[PDB]
Amino acid sequence: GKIQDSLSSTASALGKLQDVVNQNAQALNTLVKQLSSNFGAISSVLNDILSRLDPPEAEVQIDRLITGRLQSLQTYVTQQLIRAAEIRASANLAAT
Amino acid sequence: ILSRLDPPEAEVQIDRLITGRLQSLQTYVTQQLIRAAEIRASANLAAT
Amino acid sequence: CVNLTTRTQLPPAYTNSFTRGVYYPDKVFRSSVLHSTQDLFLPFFSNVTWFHAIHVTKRFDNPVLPFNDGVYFASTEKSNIIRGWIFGTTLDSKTQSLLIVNNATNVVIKVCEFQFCNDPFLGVYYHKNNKSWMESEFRVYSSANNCTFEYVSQPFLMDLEGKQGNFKNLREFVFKNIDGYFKIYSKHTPINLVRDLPQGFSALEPLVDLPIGINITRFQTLLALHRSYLTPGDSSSGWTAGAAAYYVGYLQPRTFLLKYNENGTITDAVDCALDPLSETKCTL
Amino acid sequence: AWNRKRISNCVADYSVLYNSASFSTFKCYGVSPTKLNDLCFTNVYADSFVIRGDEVRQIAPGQTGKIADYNYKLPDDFTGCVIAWNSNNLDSKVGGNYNYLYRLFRKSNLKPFERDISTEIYQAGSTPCNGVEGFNCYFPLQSYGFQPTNGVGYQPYRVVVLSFELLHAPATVCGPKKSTNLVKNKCVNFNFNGLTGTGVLTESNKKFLPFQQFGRDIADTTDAVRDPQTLEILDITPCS
Amino acid sequence: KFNGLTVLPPLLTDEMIAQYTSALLAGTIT
Ligand SMILES: *[C@@H]1O[C@H](CO)[C@@H](O)[C@H](O)[C@H]1NC(C)=O
Ligand SMILES: *[C@@H]1O[C@H](CO)[C@@H](O)[C@H](O)[C@H]1NC(C)=O
Ligand SMILES: *[C@@H]1O[C@H](CO)[C@@H](O)[C@H](O)[C@H]1NC(C)=O
Repeated sequence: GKIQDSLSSTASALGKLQDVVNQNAQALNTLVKQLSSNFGAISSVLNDILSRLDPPEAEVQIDRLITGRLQSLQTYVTQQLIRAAEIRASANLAAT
Repeated sequence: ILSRLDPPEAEVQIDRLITGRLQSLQTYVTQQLIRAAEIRASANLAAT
Repeated sequence: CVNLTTRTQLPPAYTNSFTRGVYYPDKVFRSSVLHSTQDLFLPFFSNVTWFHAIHVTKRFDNPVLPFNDGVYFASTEKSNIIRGWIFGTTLDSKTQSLLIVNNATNVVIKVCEFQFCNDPFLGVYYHKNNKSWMESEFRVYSSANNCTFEYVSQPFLMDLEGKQGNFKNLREFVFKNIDGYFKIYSKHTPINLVRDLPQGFSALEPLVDLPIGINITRFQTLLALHRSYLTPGDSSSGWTAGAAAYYVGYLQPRTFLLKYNENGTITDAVDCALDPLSETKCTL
Repeated sequence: AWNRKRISNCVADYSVLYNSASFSTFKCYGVSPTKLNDLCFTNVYADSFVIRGDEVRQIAPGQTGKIADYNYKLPDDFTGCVIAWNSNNLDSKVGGNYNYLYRLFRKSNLKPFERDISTEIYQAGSTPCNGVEGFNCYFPLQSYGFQPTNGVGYQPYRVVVLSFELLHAPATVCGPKKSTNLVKNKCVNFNFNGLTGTGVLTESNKKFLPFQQFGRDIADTTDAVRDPQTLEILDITPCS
Repeated sequence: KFNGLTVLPPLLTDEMIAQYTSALLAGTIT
């Protein structure tokens, strides 16, 4: 009975679990936002850059974006793997 | 580098150093996490 | 130029204006999202220099005030006594300058090299033959040389009452100069019976944008002289202006976290820079 | 004291400028010259002045010249196109022309997109001139040498700088395109006043206040737009 | 489909997970 009361009265029980939920959500959100960042480019939106730049110039700016965007993706995947491995351990422990 | 160079043409060298240094941090930051994860398992094994 | 006599000299009254004149930073609409924009704002709980344009004895003052980025003007009027504004650098009729009238038609504006008098004003008289308030001396300026910009705003209406009373209404404006563009923001608040700026949150809505290159160091305000039969009957002493009140607060670059409602009205905002607490919110 | 004009609320075709090709130099930064029409922009500005051919290189982003660092300096983030072309015949007079002036000396570097209207003689260190203008004290003005006899290399060039900023407000500086009737509930490509995005278009419940022209979500991506001609508000979503 | 990032559905639904958990609990008591 007490446990039912404890669970309804606070979010602290799911804090250990919830921290994982929130932390994953925050990581995804940052990366998504990354899209907005220029990364040294003339403009953040990819289409806008292509529309106003001739192919050779557009080539360079595209490359810049990709390098900036490639790095962003790499961080996410690298970040995700570490978290995935951490979650995997819990599941084994979780499964245990 | 800043004293020697103006901002206008400054950026090409200022931009790069920044890119290179960012790399150092990411490697170090990524390295720390892997190391931290190893320690955490050890801590949890040690706690067990 | 014509002058005015018997003025009272006193130290400026001070009040604290808190969380007032937050103006939609730009054109975007957002719903239920918290956004941080690094756009000039009146600092919260910023010091505000109150002013008086009320005879209640022989008191009448409307002198030049220094102008920075934060030219926030918040007049409070009842019978509509404060009307216009003056902008410029030196008001020499040699440097390009700004100037307005608040007529029943429009907030009429010009950019023109106007030669202003030492004591400009708007004049209204109470005639016995017909009960209406007419302009008596519109000698605000001598002429104009070059005007690269002329302009008329949207139509609206004004009450123009000749009575005495508490200031039922409220008017706020934020004059700003950025990247070769002159801008203005406004709100009418029907606040009741508060001497100080009302506690609460209201957001100014941009009214007009003008592209101008004029550089203006300082600004002035326009008063409506309430000329009557009891007055001596001249431009130097014949006036019974009565009550008027306006407050000026400067604007400095600050970061505001602005809460956006579902509709998009900015219901609430917290200043991150103003307090140690506040700074945490921006990071958070 | 360069002349600046603000052009807005109208439709300009850049093909004639690009198309005419009567100008010696048409350098373009951040904008494809051929692709100019398709793109749409707000707050376009025009720069007017005449400098010699040798200094034409100096008037560019991140470059150094007496006039560039002392009279008119382009910003690093400039996204504008500057057009140059000789008018030797116009600048050749029997009497000679010398109403065109450039500053020699100034205490500090002129700021980007700013003009110094102050008239004064530059002063260096001690022995202040106070209008004396002898040795080591110099008057602000300096004239030119444009003459018909004078060589082409240093002959006058007429230089105009075109500068524009895009995606801030609804833009009326839009190009040539004949509009088309709006299409709804069907995945199709769309462009609104120089803004390009592709998604399903549907009548939007969201009510927009008069000043606003765009809507956004939590991720700061386009969520809603108003067709300028129609006055309606609509929601954009990825088709699939 | 929000902006090129897709959250795939879980292989096991929440309801299905509850049955497994319920089964283990049911098994333990009986
Ligand atoms: C405002 O000015 C008054 C002058 O009496 C002073 O007492 C007060 O400390 C000032 N406050 C701020 C925030 O400047
Ligand atoms: C603006 O006017 C002030 C008057 O004090 C002057 O000092 C300053 O140089 C002017 N600045 C510009 C950009 O016109
Ligand atoms: C906001 O939208 C709601 C919808 O229920 C409406 O009731 C309310 O009047 C609106 N307020 C404003 C200021 O738009």
